[PDB]
Amino acid sequence: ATRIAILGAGPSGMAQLRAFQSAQEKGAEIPELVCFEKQADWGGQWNYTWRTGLDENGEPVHSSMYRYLWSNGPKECLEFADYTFDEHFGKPIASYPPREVLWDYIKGRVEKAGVRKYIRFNTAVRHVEFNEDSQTFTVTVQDHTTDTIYSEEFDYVVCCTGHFSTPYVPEFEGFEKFGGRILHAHDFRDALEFKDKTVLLVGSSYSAEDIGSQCYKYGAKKLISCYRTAPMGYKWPENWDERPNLVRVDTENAYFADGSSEKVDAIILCTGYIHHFPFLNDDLRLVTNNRLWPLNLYKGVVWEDNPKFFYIGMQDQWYSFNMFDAQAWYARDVIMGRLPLPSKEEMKADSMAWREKELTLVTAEEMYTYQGDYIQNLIDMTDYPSFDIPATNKTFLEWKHHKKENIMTFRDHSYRSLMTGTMAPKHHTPWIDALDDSLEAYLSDK
Amino acid sequence: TRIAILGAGPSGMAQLRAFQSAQEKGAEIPELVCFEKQADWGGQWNYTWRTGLDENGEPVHSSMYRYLWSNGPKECLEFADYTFDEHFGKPIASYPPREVLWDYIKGRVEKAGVRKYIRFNTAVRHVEFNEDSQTFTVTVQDHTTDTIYSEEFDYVVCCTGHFSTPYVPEFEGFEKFGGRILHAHDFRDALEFKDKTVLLVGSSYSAEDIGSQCYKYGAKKLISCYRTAPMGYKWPENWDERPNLVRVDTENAYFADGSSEKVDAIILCTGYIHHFPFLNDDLRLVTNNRLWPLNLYKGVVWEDNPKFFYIGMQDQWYSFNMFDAQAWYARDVIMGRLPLPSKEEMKADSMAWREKELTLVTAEEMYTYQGDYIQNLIDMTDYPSFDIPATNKTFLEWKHHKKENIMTFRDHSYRSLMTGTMAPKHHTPWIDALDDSLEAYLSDK
Ligand SMILES: Cc1cc2nc3c(=O)[nH]c(=O)nc-3n(C[C@H](O)[C@H](O)[C@H](O)COP(=O)(O)OP(=O)(O)OC[C@H]3O[C@@H](n4cnc5c(N)ncnc54)[C@H](O)[C@@H]3O)c2cc1C
Repeated sequence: ATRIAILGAGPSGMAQLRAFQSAQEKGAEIPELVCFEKQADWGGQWNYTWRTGLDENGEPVHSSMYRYLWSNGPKECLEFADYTFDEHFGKPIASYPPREVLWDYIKGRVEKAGVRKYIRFNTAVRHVEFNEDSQTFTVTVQDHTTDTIYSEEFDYVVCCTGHFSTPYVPEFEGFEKFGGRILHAHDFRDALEFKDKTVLLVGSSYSAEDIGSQCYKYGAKKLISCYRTAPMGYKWPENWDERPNLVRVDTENAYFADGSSEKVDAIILCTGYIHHFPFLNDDLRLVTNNRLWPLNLYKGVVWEDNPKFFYIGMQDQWYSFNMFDAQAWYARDVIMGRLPLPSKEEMKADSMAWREKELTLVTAEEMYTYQGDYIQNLIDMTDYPSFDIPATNKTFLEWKHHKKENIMTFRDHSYRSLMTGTMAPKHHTPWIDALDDSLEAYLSDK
Repeated sequence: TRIAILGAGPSGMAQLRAFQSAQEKGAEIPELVCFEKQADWGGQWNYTWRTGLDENGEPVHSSMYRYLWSNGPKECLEFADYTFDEHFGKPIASYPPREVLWDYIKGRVEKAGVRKYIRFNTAVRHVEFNEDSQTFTVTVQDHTTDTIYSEEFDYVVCCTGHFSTPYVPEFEGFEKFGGRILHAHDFRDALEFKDKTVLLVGSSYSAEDIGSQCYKYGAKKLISCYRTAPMGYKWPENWDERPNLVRVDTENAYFADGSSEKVDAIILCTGYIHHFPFLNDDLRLVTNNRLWPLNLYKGVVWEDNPKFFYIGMQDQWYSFNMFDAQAWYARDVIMGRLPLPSKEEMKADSMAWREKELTLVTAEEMYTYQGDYIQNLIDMTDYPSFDIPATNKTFLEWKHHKKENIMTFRDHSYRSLMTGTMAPKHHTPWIDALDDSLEAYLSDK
């Protein structure tokens, strides 16, 4: 029988399992599946941990997610086309659910799919090697439950290990002398730790504004955002200052290209992440900056130097969960022989055409629309439930407008589901006052 | 032949120095390549502000923190081939700060001229033994070029340490605790805990000292809980000893006796695991931290593959002089100077050492054991013999001074066992010596 290795059981790994299960449910014969996951449970980023740095087994802590994290875009923009919010929750819910609520949702799909049986948890992928003599992959893993290292043979490999977990952490002059905490966004966990404190937020990557917003919400004395890029455009609260790039620090103070100086209690480097695959040699290893179109990926999924190796979710993310679905459905159909691949030259030429287009994008609206077009291209090739992508783009547009109107209240807005048409109700508590982040409090009418 | 040395900490440096000394005496030495993931040598001694993952996404290696001073008497770590009198040109106190000790460590290794063998910013990804060619393939990631390459080697000496990958147990309610939870490995600056109540869990390597640093730099209260036997130390007024932790909530810690207390931060001083992600089970050492790990002939030679070597993998009562003794021995085995017995005979010898290890109860017995182990290694090579029995006695003096007063043991002086020099009293008592710089230590203050 054909054997598939799925690396990671986050949203992308779960999507790959769901894809194969969906084909089987429709009556098709699917290959044997093995999914490796270093954590004790599925959900990837969405599986919260108090741990930072290295985990219970000495593996790098994967999740970058923090307490009180809520959906950053409308839930309506990440809804599964094959498993709606209506089906899972049985009632309408607001448009920006807390982490635990969205975790419950993504788990619900694969729980009902019955795919947990394919996953080996607490198992870290150590190496993937392609054997030219057999046309198969040797995947070496460390099972931390047995404390054993073993390897198995696989015909295809799908890498779903994410790219928002290995931090890019630049040093600034004086960091060794600084008296307060220095952490990366990746280590940020509890905004309460910074109550009545002055927090310096360095950079403009994914979590810069939200981490600042959490610190604000949970009672930080002052926030300072310093970054090299163009103004974020947002009207910050009274106790929140903006600065140009940080230059140096001392024992207590930060110094900027401004010439200005200020006392800071903690520094949070919101400087992003690197694509990091220590289990892969250079023949298979994706090397790219975070962007909408990394090269060497045919249809953004197929590794062009070895078309039996696949990557899911390695692009920067406006769309997320239903993008991973589109990708997983495509990867499944290629593996199952339903979508034969063109030549290596033909693959590269297609990938370059998408790259050329990527380089022309100049607005946020053009960016998510480009990703929408990419997803539309993927779903047209498979049996993934068709959904309204132009209407999803307009929801993103509305979300963008809401952030412009007020950066602290954008999460209080409601949107129409594009799968069911369900109009999300107003939440029972404004975001700024909703200090309890639990699933229980969110789903309760109070 | 070609040798791969994994890591350029004290152990990797010891292995390099072993070969260079053999060459200095007129012998023909194998080709040496040392792989080190950090930007410079020193291992633990290369302090960093960084925690968790480094600039390249590799686990941060050093566990060392600001204000760290020598653990025991410097006289007990003093190099058998390079004295403190040689390096500093003057007598200094018995417990030098990290920077001062590092100056001393780097002084010997710079003199040896072994830096040329080391490839820095380079992380070892995999080591695999090839049965067909009887050689090792070492796969490596050069972070300067961001390229992964492999090279062939005849022998491999693993010096990657065992105090860097933390054992981090979970307690009930950790998910909801409102304060910082960190491992000793993540501890950097005691000033972060000024005016705060700190809970220290466990009794591993840095438990006592981390609490002492927090105390010295202005922590409000300190609470210690552990599973091992109490030492009966005379802790300060704001230092509290409790039964072991069972539970936490949003801001309180709950203990076995039923008592509770508000805590601002929790530091898990719970030790480390032997973790070698670059090795498969054929070469991979599996052991708890102890004086005699199994499968290591003379504590060094991997018994399932005698061409693989481990340095410094034992628990460290002795440190630098042990790595030297081990490195000199590994060198002599690699060079064919010392023939190895059979696998069956190697394992029998290891069992005898293990059975002896299991009889040990007191600190004195454990020092003597490790001292005996080191003497055995030195007897087989040309490494200069040193006064082990008197070193044991100096260790026990230190232990006696810790029992007299845990906060002032660093103010005591001890006699050098290499030169006979009695260490002078430091110009500033430990509790008042807030500056940890080399400049402030060596000058008149
Ligand atoms: C702080 C933060 C907030 C975010 N907020 C949102 C949001 O609000 N809305 C949204 O749509 N998206 C958000 N995202 C984007 C996020 O990337 C996606 O939502 C989603 O989690 C991506 O899923 P994934 O499976 O591709 O990767 P991940 O979720 O990161 O999952 C990867 C999985 O692979 C496993 N793995 C990695 N290496 C190994 C190994 N060597 N061996 C075994 N297993 C391994 C990991 O344990 C993990 O389970 C956020 C991301 C971050 C970092």
